[PDB]
Amino acid sequence: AERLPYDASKWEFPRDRLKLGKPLGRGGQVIEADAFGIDTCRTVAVKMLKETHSEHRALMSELKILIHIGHHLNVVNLLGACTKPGGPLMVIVEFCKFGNLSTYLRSKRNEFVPYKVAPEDLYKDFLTLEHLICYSFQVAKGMEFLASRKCIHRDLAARNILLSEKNVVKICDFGPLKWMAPETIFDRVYTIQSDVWSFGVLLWEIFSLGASPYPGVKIDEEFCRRLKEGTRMRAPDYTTPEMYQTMLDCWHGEPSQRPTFSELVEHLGNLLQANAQQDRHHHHHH
Ligand SMILES: CC1(C)CNc2cc(NC(=O)c3cccnc3NCc3ccncc3)ccc21
Repeated sequence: AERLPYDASKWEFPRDRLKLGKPLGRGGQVIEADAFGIDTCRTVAVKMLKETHSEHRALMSELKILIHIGHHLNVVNLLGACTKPGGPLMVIVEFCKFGNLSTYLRSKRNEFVPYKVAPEDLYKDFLTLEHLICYSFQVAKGMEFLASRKCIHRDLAARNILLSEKNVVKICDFGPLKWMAPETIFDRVYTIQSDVWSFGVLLWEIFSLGASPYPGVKIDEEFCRRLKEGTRMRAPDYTTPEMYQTMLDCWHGEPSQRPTFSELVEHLGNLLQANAQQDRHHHHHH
């Protein structure tokens, strides 16, 4: 990463081939944009610094980390960068027009059935348990990929998951105590296992169809103490019993007792296969 030089021949993109559009977030800022000849004209998301040496290294590190990590279907894809003199540092990635998963699920609350049967058009475009388990499975394969390369996300949450074309989700980072593991809060310790705690919170978000975690709770000292003491969220409204138990496994007090992402990939894959088998029967009988 920060040790591996930046290969300009491969990634460098001309600033004048970029037409900056509207903001997607502001914190540096992330804006939508049209890129000509990046891969003729295509939509992309750009992260650029304001017109600070520290903030500069941060964006440059994100860039180097992205090149290093490489490609995976469930991780937003890097397309290029503007790093040479003449203008601001810019990191360009594929644009996901559908936005973050939380806001998307929140918009489908009146379009959900656990599964479909004929006539299926009654549920055209509805979300189902298959979709929810599939989103979870994809994020897990995405994190397994990152974990295999020793990468730690730090802010894994629904707002950082993006929806793509055919129900494909991608892990991103626009760059939140409610998603933080106890040891992260009390010890400022970040590890792959603290990302597992977060995944657990993401699962809750998914099976509550975009609700904000810990509903009706002030995030004060008591919240933190209870978390440390073993208090957990109750099951969301659209969860199956297995999925809620998986959340609980991710919220184990001892980081070493939580499952790994490889185990979650395998486990979620099975819950998906079971759900599918159940569905074929439901469909065949009704
Ligand atoms: C998790 C990790 C591998 C480490 N850091 C990081 C950063 C990103 N970067 C972005 O997600 C990003 C970069 C530049 C511009 N926008 C970004 N994300 C916001 C976005 C992405 C796609 N569509 C709309 C908004 C992606 C993945 C990772």
